[PDB]
Amino acid sequence: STVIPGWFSEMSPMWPGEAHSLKVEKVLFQGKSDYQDVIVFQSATYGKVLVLDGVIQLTERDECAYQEMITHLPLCSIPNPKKVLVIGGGDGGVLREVARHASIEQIDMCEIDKMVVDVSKQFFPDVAIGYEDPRVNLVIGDGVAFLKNAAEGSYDAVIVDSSDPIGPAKELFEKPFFQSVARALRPGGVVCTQAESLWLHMDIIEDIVSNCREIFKGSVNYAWTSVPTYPSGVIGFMLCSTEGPDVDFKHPLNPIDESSSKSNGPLKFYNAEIHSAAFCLPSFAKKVIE
Amino acid sequence: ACFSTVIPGWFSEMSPMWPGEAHSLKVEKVLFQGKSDYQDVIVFQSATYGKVLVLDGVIQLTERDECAYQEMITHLPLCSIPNPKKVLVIGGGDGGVLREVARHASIEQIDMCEIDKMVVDVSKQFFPDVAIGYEDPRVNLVIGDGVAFLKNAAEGSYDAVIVDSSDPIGPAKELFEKPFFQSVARALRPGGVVCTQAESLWLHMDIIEDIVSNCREIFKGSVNYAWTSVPTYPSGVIGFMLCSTEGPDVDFKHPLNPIGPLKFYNAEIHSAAFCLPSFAKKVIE
Amino acid sequence: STVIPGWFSEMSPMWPGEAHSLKVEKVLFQGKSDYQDVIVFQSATYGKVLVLDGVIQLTERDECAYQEMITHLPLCSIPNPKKVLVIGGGDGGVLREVARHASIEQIDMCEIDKMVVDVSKQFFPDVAIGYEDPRVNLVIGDGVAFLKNAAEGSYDAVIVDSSDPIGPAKELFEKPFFQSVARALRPGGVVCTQAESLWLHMDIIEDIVSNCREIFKGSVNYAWTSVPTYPSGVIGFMLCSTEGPDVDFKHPLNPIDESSSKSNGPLKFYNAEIHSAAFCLPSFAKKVIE
Amino acid sequence: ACFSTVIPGWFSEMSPMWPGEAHSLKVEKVLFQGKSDYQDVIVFQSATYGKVLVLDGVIQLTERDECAYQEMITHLPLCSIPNPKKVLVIGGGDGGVLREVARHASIEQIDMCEIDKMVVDVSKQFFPDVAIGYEDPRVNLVIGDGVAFLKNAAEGSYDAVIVDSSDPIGPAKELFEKPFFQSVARALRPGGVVCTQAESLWLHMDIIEDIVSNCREIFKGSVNYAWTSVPTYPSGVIGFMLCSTEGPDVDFKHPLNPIGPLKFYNAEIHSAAFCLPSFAKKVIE
Repeated sequence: STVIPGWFSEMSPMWPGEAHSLKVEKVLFQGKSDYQDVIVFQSATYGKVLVLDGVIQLTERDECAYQEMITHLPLCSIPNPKKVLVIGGGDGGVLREVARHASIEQIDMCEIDKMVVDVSKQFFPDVAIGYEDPRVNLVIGDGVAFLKNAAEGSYDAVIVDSSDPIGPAKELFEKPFFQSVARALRPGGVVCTQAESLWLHMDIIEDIVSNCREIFKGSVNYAWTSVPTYPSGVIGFMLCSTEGPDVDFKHPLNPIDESSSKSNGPLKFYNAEIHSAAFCLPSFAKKVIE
Repeated sequence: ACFSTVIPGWFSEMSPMWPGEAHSLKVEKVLFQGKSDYQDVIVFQSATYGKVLVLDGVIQLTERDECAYQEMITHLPLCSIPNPKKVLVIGGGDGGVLREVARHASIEQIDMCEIDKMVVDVSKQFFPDVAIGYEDPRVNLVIGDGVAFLKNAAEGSYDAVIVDSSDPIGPAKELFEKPFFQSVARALRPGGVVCTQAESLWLHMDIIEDIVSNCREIFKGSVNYAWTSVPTYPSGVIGFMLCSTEGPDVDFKHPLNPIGPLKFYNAEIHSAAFCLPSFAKKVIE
Repeated sequence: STVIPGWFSEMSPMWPGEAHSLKVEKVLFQGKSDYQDVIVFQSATYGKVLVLDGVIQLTERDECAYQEMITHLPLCSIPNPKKVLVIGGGDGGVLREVARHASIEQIDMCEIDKMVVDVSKQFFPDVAIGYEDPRVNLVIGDGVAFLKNAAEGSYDAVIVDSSDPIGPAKELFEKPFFQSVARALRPGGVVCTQAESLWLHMDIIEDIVSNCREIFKGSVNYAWTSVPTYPSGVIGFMLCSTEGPDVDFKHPLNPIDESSSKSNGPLKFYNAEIHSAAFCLPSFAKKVIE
Repeated sequence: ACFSTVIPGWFSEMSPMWPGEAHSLKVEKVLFQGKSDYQDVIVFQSATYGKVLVLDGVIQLTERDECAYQEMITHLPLCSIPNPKKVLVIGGGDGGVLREVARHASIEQIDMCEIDKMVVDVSKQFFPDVAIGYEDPRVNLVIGDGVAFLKNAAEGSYDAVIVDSSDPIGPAKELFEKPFFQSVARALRPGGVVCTQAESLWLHMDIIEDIVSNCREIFKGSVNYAWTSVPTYPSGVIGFMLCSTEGPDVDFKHPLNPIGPLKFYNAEIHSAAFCLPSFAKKVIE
């Protein structure tokens, strides 16, 4: 066969037999750091694209879906979060999403790979803005260690913007991590972590539900969302709360209506209907995840 | 063999309808590759998705996710109206819509209007799996111009019309314009409903706006828009327009006539489809 | 971090703290197979690059050096070779280099990755030709085992166009693999293997040399040659013969000249003098490697 | 500055003297930076390559591989002629070449002409295992202009001149032109030898062709060429022009006067450096 040139194709064994492609406009930077083969390129129709170890880490055109999601789903499910921990901010947009919340005192943007943080701040504009927030506390270092040596009940929310459980990052999906997460969460605190796709990782996702269930006394839930530039297009999330005040993940307490940010910036892919709808899972998975 | 693509031995769906991006599947074996008086037809064997159906290069369906679109396009509307009996389907498919429409044991006559006689063969022959949709009694198959049969047909004789059409890549743009949505308004009974495939919020919020607009002028009852996840469709989602004629008030947002078992559709899911995202919810005010 | 964008930088733990880079002109093919990461891009001043698992495999500008040296250092060293075997598709250029030898009756390459044989041959001209020669039999699929199914003493030479000893190819440097080459070769048969750089892997090179000093009982020799696009600027080779007629890798019995392949093009890098010069090692390595 | 970098926090060596490519080293810490009356003197600590000396954004030397260039450039000449007594070195900011020359007992005096005291200093404060070379009894260090030093030199008063320059791009371009060579010629005793840094075969087969042309015009004895492996120089290799004036024969391909021991250069390597690749052997037969 003959392959038409000019295209970038996302391929993984984690999603075999299929691939999402993007016409590359211009190469902006590729390098294998100590942790990952990083890449930043200008696509044809999706703008700038960040790729880590092969997997499209994010896209400008639809970053709002993941960012607003992984962030606001848990942040709007609890009253006035003040101290929030962010692990894996491979861009700073998730961080930007946080700044929308006025009650936020400080965020511990804990990222480990500096090639990324650097390459993100340069090429990505509205993305590099996050790190700039005053309340932000950036720290280049390991994440699992950061959470072990973490004070007890100091955080209001834990957001794991991790990648996939392929190599040493598999910890962030195992029980030793979830227990390390809960330790840092105060009673009633919440954690949100991406949990792969329903069309491709039932088994994996299922283990994650069992794990979170055997660690959180609160209400562990799985909500999914739409994001085109992701594998299959339906990446999910785990929402868990610790023993303490009840947390209704299905009905945000302080949902960002739109004006609840007004002069800050317009919400692109989030509102009160999406937050609840997000949870409605398909039958085939509904029975399993329960 | 494999000629057009951006990956060896793999099929890549690309078109000016979603340029700059493409979705690809590992071709196990190309089963059928022919041409009708309408378009190019291909049925390649998937290594991880099952049987595949491609029309003019656009993946129409695969075995792995034929449940989503199908349990979406037929039940969203068919679960709304109470006790539907007369249903009109316009489109090819692999018999899936039928597999699902026939689930509504309430219906009586199921007129299906597939114009491309070749899409029928391939579905019937190559997809014996859901091709049973045809082999059902309640079903009345018709090979001819969709816009035809409809236009030239009794009035108020239908409870629902499902436009399982293809994307507006040309001649089918007619199924997105006012004259068609009028032929549907007549053909439907009072309080009757329409459910048509309506682009992707991620890719055509503008075309989707022209559709919402057109429909909004023709239907004085209830007009709605719903989107569902379908991995094999560009952007990962596909939209639907839900409209009701003059008469009894319909609430598409909530299933009034609820129901192997279903795989994607379920009360909750049904209401989800009507929770468009912000940037999208804006325009489609 | 005001990095000039538009450059591909070759990186690997195999060479910490250093990197080759090329101002990319345009992307031609960038995806991933079952075995490795792949890239084919139009560089600004080196024509076309080909990368496997993030490691520059070849440049049309300087691919002559490697392909010409890896092929002729062994062949020219032996008279009238008839049946030779090559492992590691790469691109076919090496395959093309073997073709220059008129006495060859059959050539066989074993690229365990059809994507490479496909994408490469497809985007490269004077490279695909290798697969073109009538004497070739492209046996796609693991070659370490290929020799296992090979008849004893059925080859005059074995050329291991492998990659860095990091991927699964790390086995291609182990004693068991070499024992099969020895038994697959006729008595007096020669082997030539990509053997890293003296500037970066002296320790490793000693173990590789040790292993051939055991498996192969003929003459053992470490040759090296300038190769711009490989890390450190140079590359090594192991020339080994099995017990039988003696083989002097240092003084070629019949080096290529030009008229020997008039219609194949003149030789761009190889010549008798550069052949002998290849076996002259710098002092620091000389002492160690003896 | 941190402009010429294709990797944040790293030093990227880019220049029109070899466009389209670039050598980069991970920077552990910057040790010195200044703008002398001549050029930029960058000096940092490379994560795993030792202290690197950088001038006008071009790698001048790295502790890890100084031995190659230094050993070859110095012993190529000094080992082709018998009993060298007086030797001149131009632009040897580092001391490494000096150290190398001083290894030749027969030498009674080593002349040095560096046009920038700053470098000799930066080198003295940061490169011990080389700058040591400045402190030899026979070394006559001079700070001034080399083409002038040669122009003022007494006729036939040198056994060997070492021309350690940069690139024929700026003011140092005059060192690759006939005027300067003739000057170097007048200065050499009869049968004397000069060794000039003559770029990469992979990058300048044209610039290297003009040089071979001038030297072949000015010199009547011998005018050869040698290339050696130096990882940190563009293309991983760099060349040398070896010339000998009218007088005793001089065979550079075979060191007539063969030599802490040297870590690179040896007799075999010495002759090996004259075996050029075919594509190169053509342009400069």
